[PDB]
Amino acid sequence: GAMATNFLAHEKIWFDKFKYDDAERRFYEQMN
Amino acid sequence: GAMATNFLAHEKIWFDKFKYDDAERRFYEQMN
Amino acid sequence: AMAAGTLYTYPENWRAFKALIAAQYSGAQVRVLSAPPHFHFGQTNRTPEFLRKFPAGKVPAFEGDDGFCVFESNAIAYYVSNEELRGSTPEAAAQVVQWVSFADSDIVPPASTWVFPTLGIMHHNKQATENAKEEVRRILGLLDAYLKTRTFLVGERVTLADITVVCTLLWLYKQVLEPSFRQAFPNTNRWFLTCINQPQFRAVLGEVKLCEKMA
Amino acid sequence: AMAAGTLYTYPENWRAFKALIAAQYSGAQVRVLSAPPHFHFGQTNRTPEFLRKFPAGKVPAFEGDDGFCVFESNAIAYYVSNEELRGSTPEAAAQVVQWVSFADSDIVPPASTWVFPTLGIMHHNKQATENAKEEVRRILGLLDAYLKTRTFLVGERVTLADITVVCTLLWLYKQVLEPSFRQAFPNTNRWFLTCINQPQFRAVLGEVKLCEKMAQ
Amino acid sequence: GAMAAGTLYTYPENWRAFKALIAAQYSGAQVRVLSAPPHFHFGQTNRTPEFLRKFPAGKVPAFEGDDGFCVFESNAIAYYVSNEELRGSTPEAAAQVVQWVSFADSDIVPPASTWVFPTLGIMHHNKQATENAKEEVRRILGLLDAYLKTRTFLVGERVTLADITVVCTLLWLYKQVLEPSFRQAFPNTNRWFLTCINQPQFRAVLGEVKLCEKM
Amino acid sequence: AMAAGTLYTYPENWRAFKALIAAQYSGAQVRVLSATNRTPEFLRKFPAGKVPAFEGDDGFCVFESNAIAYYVSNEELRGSTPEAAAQVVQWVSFADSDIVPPASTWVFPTLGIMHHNKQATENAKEEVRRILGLLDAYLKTRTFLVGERVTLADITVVCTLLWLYKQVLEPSFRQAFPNTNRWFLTCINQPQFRAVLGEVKLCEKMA
Amino acid sequence: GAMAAGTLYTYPENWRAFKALIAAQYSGAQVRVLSAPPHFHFGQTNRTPEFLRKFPAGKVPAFEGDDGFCVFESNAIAYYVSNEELRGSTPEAAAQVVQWVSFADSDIVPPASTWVFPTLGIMHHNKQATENAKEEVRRILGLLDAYLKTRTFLVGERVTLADITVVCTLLWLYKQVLEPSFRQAFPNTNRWFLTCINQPQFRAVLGEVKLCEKM
Amino acid sequence: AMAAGTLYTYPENWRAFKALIAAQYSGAQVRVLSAPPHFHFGQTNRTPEFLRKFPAGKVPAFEGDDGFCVFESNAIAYYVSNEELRGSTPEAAAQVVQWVSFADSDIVPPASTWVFPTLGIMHHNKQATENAKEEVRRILGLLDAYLKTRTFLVGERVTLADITVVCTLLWLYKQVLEPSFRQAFPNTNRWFLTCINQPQFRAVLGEVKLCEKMAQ
Amino acid sequence: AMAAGTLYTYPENWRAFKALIAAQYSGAQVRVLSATNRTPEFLRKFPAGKVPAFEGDDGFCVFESNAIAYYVSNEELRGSTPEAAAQVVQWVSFADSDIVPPASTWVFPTLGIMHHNKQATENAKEEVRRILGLLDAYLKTRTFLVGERVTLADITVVCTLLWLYKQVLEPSFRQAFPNTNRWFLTCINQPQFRAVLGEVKLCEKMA
Amino acid sequence: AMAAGTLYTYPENWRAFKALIAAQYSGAQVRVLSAPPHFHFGQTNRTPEFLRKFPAGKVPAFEGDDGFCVFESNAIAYYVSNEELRGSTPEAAAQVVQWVSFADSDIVPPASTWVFPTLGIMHHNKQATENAKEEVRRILGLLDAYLKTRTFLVGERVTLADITVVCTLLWLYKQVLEPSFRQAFPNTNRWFLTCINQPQFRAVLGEVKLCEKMA
Repeated sequence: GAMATNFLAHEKIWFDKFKYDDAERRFYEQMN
Repeated sequence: GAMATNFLAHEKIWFDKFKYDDAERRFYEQMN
Repeated sequence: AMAAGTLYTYPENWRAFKALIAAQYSGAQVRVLSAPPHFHFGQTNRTPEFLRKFPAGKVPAFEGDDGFCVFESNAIAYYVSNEELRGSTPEAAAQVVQWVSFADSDIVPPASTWVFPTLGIMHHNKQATENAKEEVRRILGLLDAYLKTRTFLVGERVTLADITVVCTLLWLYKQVLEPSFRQAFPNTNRWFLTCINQPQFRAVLGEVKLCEKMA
Repeated sequence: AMAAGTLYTYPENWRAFKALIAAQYSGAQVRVLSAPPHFHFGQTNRTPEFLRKFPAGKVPAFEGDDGFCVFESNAIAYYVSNEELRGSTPEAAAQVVQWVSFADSDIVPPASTWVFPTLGIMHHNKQATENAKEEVRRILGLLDAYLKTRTFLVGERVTLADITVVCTLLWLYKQVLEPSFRQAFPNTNRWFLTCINQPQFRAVLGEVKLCEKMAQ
Repeated sequence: GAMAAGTLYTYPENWRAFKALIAAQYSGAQVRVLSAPPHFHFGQTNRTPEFLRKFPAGKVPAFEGDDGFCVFESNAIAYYVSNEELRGSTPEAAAQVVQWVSFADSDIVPPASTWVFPTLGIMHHNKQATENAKEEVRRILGLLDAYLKTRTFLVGERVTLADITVVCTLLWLYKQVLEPSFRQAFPNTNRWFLTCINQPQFRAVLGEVKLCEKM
Repeated sequence: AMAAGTLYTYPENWRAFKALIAAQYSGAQVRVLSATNRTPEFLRKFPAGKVPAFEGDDGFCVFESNAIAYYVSNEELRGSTPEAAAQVVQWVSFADSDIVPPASTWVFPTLGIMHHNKQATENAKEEVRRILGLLDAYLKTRTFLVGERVTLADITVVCTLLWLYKQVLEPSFRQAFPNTNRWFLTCINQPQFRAVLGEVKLCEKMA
Repeated sequence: GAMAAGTLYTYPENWRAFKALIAAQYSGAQVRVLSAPPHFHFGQTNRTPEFLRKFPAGKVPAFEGDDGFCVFESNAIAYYVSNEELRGSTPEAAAQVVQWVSFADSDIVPPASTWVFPTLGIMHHNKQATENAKEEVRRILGLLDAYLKTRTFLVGERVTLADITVVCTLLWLYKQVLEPSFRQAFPNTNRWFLTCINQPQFRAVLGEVKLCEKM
Repeated sequence: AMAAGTLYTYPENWRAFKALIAAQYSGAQVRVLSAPPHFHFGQTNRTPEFLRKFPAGKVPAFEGDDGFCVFESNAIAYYVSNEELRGSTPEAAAQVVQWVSFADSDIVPPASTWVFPTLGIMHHNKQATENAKEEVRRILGLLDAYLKTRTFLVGERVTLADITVVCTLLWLYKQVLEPSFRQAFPNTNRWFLTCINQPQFRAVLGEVKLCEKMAQ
Repeated sequence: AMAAGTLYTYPENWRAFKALIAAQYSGAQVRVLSATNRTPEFLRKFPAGKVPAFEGDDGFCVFESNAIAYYVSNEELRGSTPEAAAQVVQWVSFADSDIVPPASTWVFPTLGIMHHNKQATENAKEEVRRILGLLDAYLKTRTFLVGERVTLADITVVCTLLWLYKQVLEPSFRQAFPNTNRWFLTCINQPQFRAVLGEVKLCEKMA
Repeated sequence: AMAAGTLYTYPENWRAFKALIAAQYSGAQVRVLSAPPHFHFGQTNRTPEFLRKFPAGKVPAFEGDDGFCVFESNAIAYYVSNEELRGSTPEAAAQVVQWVSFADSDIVPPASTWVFPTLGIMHHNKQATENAKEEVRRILGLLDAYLKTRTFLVGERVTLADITVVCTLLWLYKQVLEPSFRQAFPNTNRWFLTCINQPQFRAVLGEVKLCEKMA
């Protein structure tokens, strides 16, 4: 509802950060 | 593949007949 | 000697119309029971008495005055017919069986698929309707070629062939076969209009208005 | 009287078997063409020449020696039959139409739904399959009650009724009607076994083995 | 009804989805579950364009029938996959079902959610969230208790969407916070709740349910 | 036959409006009596002690505005097929869950029922825009929410939106939702609607 | 790879889907299965417009990633949800994987299907379908047998998409027709096949596999 | 020296706790406004007046008595801290930034993924949840090795490092880190318990109960 | 470095063409030697006894035209991301499963490799129309099948379609597929393609 | 006394640029190891020796010549800075912490979401990109208002505030911020162009070409 929506809008947690960090790691590892 | 496709095109089984017969039965039963 | 008996069905049942039209030709005395208290569809046909006579419990169901019971609309129509309607020779008889079976196998399923949503019997699916339209185009075209130099399907007179195919096509022509759609099939339209305007058909079907604008 | 002609079909077509068994009883001379160069399923029945005579594009298709063409399987079986198989009286003839019609509208769709996957033809979900199994129990039970004090469906002799219903049940009995499933219908099982071991049936069907365990 | 078949979009263990899943156990409807997650974009929860095409409010549960019929809102979905008995067989019974469904949504869901999960309310300045919700729930259980004193189920004599809906709305409370010393006062409500969740149709969706122990 | 009985409520109640409009369509006979919602007899019939509450002439009792409206409706307002009926429940449920909260927040400070809160109403404005926008896309190619005729869906959603359109949805604000506006105007101008609502004037200048 | 997540469209117990499902057990990829049936329209098998939008060939299995990436063909799906080890860590290993995958599709699938399900081939005038397929399969198992004499797996020293693909292509044969007296000649192939299907990643998708008994 | 001002926040905000605990050590005078009419979460922080001073629209937000505004939680905790909490030397100050940064980038996202559903805030699939549990084991193990022969993270005294990392782990330890899960990290558990029972932590956090059984 | 070795095949083999075109792009050195595909040494290296077959100069052996083409390719032809690589496998698999059977049936009677069968080819024509139509919708907004550059996907699908376009896809037949036609023409006119295929003439009058 | 040491990183790492630019200002002698044999990303950083010094095994990683080790790019940048870059007063120091934390919390995630597909690091999702664009619009606008009457973010001189925010914005300005998009933010564009053209930035970043047409 409105409360959860507000809380999440405020926190802006990057829940997908592990996906990005993992893709990025792999990307730079492969330039060898 | 081509064989199953031909066989089924030839037979034209009305697999959904029970759905139609059931809807139709219900339709005419309810006019009471 | 022509059949005499009772026909159980809900009203406006094309499956029952086949028998009733056949009876107009043959002279069979078929009385319809189709309304309470006599016949309450969904109740009367599920009683042990009814199920005794008609084990599948479906309609139409025919009980002759001599006790003889028949189910399946094709069999009832056959029984209350005369020899000419059934086909006078083995050739004609076989051709009647041919068109009756074609109607059930090829016409009823796309006809139902297309028409039932327009009647509020089934939810409408656009893809199913589209495929059914194209199957009906194929069927009308097959009939159109066949009727090019024929007045009726079998032996140049009305038989169960015409009666059955016409009844299975009836809801399509009422509900969804608009002029621009059926225009491609002048022989089929001519034959259909001819049949439903025969005195024996009209006695059962009344006046039939062809689809103005597709439902 | 009797029919003489040529029958086009793919091999192992239950719809063709109806006519061929009927011909065993009647004495009709039916030449079967079911292999190239004379018939190629999916090709021959789509050609203009074929469609000229058999507009539906279906097999079996029958052309008499005199040129008479018939293009639907119930009609072909009717044509190659004799008066007893068709039904001697209007009462019997009516009952034949009843059972032929019953097989086409009630048996073929659930039978197909259940059996076609076991043959690798298609897949159906466990809902459609379960509905099919239930419809088939209903059909076998109806037949079971009907055959309690009957040898055959109509007039105590083989008619098109038996031939047609047996041919529509044939794959079910071979593929999925295992002893535990079919146990509840002894009169139907007995009538089925009775029919398929008739000399006229065996001549067309050969030896039939009943399902020992349900195909899945 | 029995013939409805389709895909229910939702995450697992969702009491809102449970309403339709349990209804389908009664009706025979075939409901399969697809649990695809939403996207989290910088504080915002979003769903795919295809999802929003069918379900523009972007909420789950959402249901797409195998014939393409789309419906959202857990109550409407549960309605759709139900039969006439669960919906209410008469306008009286049907109206009573809408009554308890509506009562569940308006009066039970807010304090139930708040008592089991008070964190958000406290953050938004509802200081006494827990004690306030506990009193509302006490009032609700007492209302059900008096009503169920002489009744097996909320409407008529068998399970309807009324029971299914109210049970699902009470499910977390009974698992997480309704202690024996608290629930002791509502033996009627407890009995009805136990009678519901122990039926095989509820069990198939809910599994074994352990009631809250002393905390 | 349709229902006949007494509806307990104060007038000027949009929840009551749903049932009364529905009765205009169905031909149900609904006598309106004011509210007592705490006496043992009332609680006896209506345990939750909420209004509106309906007692049929045959003694049948029902509460919740949705259930009352359902009861005095006919098959067509309820949904004559299971798909249409499910869509009716759908829109009714959406009105309760998604429209009622922000609608209250915004329109309440302008009717004196709640105190003004500038940012609270600015937040509510945004949620209302999302709802009007959702209805606008849906109604782009449709006359009514369900099937081809007014149903409880339209009646319910209109009534939930009624005060917004009267008080705060001024021209510039609502101009982005021409389809929602037309659908709303089409509904409230029906005889059945005007019979209960009278002559509705759309907002002139955001109150 | 481990990070791939998405929805696999397919009916259950599909060996083609098994390829990707087993690969995902190795990789860590999260693959959920949605089994929505096609439509049968008068002899024609059709899928929804939304499905054809993403998967225009209209075939299953088909895969839609949670980020909207769409791919069809069972080999491509299995490739996508695999990791580098299963795909082949070097161009040599990767090429060998494409080799066995391609060999499976071209040489094993047709006689495997025909021997287990000969009905369609017989109907289309392949009279000796069974005996012909049995000889092709005999040749294939003999080829694998010689190759696996000195190897644990088809490529390198661990399971790759090569093993997964060939095992899945042989699965029905080993269950339904590869009798002990027939398979006796291929102890190498049998050993490799047993070593594969008994690994937990295969077991999680295939369950317990019973090899064909004497018929 | 020391800071004096007003702090806006919703109540029970771990991000606000960082600053408030820091103020316990330093002696900063921080007035908390966390309830209407002075602060309404989702409303006050969206108003133009608020945004004028605190453009990010986030809380905690700090306005000094002298008008100095700071709008991000690490910065507020830094400002209300003293020199020892910030890091006395560049080496220590660097280590504080390291751990503060580590908490923000490594701990907060999996912690949130795991804990928010248990609090009824949202749902995550069992994949995201499982990845989160694994990331948290990695984090607790890293901390465990690090704290083997350390009392606190930096320079053998409480700094912003401990305060920040403890505040980011607080919900995890309350909600989901049951004895069987946290068993493998005795040095981390010991350090956590050590910190939260510091008089300065207790003054802000009150009594903390460690998860007895994992919330689900 | 790229591959270098011997490719065993008869020339005029479209399966071989895939690898040879691929090598034009990658700079792999591929010497073509005729075929022997039943001697113990051949079966020793290539157990299945199929051509094409590739033996690297370092002794590495591989068979199946898809695997050989893969091996002498570079990362860009193979798909430089897992998504692009999966799309490559996708189109290659679709060419093998869906295009090769009807393509053979139709074009074989016009190259003397199979006997004429009027209805067989009419059936095949229809299946080819469905495939051309599928490619046409896909290529409406795309230059190539995968990413922005030629990959094995284009090479494979072009080669599988090569004989159809030469022999039977006459103007009137192919006019319904302008996007597929343009994509095909764009591919075969690449230097890398012409180097192997020479100058391809699109069908003039359905052979 | 300014730091001296080794920085391990793969090349062209914006996270490493922060430290290297800080070192230009402060005079710290930071030498980069970023290529084999000295540093092989994915191998060197996973050795027990490396993990001894840097337990998370990530880059950038700094080892001073006196043995002192730091990880996390913010801490490394802080350490190799001078007092002016760190913030000379508690007010300035706090404002630097503020902008460094804002960059990580608010800028990095949408920046990554938008940019990674253009670099071939992630598969492109249109909805994610669209949401990231709008989040970047919000961020550029916040900066634009803040920099209206400021030359730099803190205390009218370059600090870690500018260096960090600029490095986190760098890929956006190179890859996707086309003239028409960034036109709305003249103060942010002015400040960004000013910073990257400072001698100390250019020493590390070289010549930076602003996005012509969006990637």
